[PDB]
Amino acid sequence: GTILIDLSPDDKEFQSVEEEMQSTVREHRDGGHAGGIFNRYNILKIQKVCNKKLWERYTHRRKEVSEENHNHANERMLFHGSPFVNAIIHKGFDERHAYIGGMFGAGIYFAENSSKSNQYVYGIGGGTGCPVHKDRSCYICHRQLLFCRVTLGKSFLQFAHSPPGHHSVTGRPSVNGLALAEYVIYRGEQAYPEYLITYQIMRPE
Ligand SMILES: Cc1cccc2c(=O)[nH]c(CCC(=O)Nc3ccc(C(=O)Nc4cccc5cccnc45)cc3)nc12
Ligand SMILES: [Zn+2]
Repeated sequence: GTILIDLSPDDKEFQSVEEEMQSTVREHRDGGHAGGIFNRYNILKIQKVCNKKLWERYTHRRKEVSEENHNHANERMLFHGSPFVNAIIHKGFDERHAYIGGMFGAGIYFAENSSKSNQYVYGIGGGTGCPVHKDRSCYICHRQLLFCRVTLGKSFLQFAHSPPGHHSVTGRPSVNGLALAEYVIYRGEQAYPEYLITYQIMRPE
């Protein structure tokens, strides 16, 4: 029951998402083995997701978390990359498909940095890469990330479910020497995929 709203490149909504996409790119210390080598993206499409039923599922849970956290939902816009993006925009987020082998338990992981979620679009650690060329650093095939609303509530700083009294877990693991933040929820209701971003990484040369 979802419909997608095509945003024009000359739109403030489009540009803020585009900006947050480009500005949050980091220089991963794994030589781009996971997500590929790039500085910026070639942003092809940014579609806003509309689903009243899933939005009501979210705002309902958001209110519940606010009450449990001194009326502070701790709402944040975060990126999510996975091969199941197109399933999520219709069925919503679902903890029953959570990353079981995750560092912070079976949950739904997000990131501050767009480039960090990019490492998970084709699978954990990039998987085998794109379906056609089997290249984790493919500059041809289009990729898709979600730019979601995320109710963190009272987040627990660590280093399955949420620890007691909390609603999410915030980490900052140092992969290959660089520390970047992570965010995990253990209930799909605490996230709404607001924007679907179709893009591709640019060959830096
Ligand atoms: C470890 C880490 C750090 C920072 C960012 C990420 C990230 O963006 N993605 C990932 C991948 C892990 C992850 O969140 N996986 C994942 C979590 C949730 C879902 C999900 O909600 N899937 C689904 C939701 C609804 C229906 C589905 C039907 C079939 C299959 N999946 C469905 C699918 C995949 N990991 C990150
Ligand atoms: Zn490819």
